[PDB]
Amino acid sequence: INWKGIAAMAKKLL
Repeated sequence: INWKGIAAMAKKLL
């Protein structure tokens, strides 16, 4: 539920 902590976090960060 968050395209900024998933499409940018786990996707880029994690």
